[PDB]
Amino acid sequence: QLVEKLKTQMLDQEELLASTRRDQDNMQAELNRLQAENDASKEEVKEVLQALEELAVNYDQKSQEVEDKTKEYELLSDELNQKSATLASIDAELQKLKEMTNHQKKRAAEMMASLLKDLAEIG
Amino acid sequence: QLVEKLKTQMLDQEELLASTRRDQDNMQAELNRLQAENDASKEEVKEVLQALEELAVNYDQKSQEVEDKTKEYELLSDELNQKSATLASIDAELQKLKEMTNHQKKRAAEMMASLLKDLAEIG
Repeated sequence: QLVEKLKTQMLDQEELLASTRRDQDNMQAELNRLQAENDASKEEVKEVLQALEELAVNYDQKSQEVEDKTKEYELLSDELNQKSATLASIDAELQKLKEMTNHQKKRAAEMMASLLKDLAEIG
Repeated sequence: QLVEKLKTQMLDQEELLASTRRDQDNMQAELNRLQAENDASKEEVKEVLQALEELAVNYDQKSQEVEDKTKEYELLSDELNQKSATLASIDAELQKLKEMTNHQKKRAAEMMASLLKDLAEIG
């Protein structure tokens, strides 16, 4: 009669120990999930850092290329501006050539007329 | 009889003047094609220069962003490395808790046995 009361007091004290042992392995269960996420987050971050240091050299190489291309065209612009000076002078060269070919036929009209005038006097 | 010889001498002298006038307008024809290409090449180049100066500010803004992101992660890496210090200590915290719950039931086995021993002596 007294025994079944005492036996149950151990049994409650028995499942109590079973509970904390279930906890301390459930608590460690998620602790090795956190320890997994943490060491998984380092591998991600260590790659992002490795990628950015690979981007830092990338954009630096390309910025040098811009300053190299801007120098190439700043030379070209100053050249084509010097082309306009040449071409405009070849225009002035050609307007003065037209002035020479018009005087050549103007002189040709005189020779025709001054002959054409002298013939009319003969008559 | 002599007239048709003289008349042809002017006619050759006439088409000769017609030729150079055709040339001096054909020569100026391509000269205003070159003057077109040249002033068309300036508008292209002036845009390339305007584009590169817009690329120079572009890559400079982005390179600053890399150094800003590398600083953000260099802070994060040093934080997650400090997370491993905490989590590993919580592991050591939990192994010492298991040491406390095992001693609790080891002490519980003694009380059962030392009672179980005293009962056998009664008999």
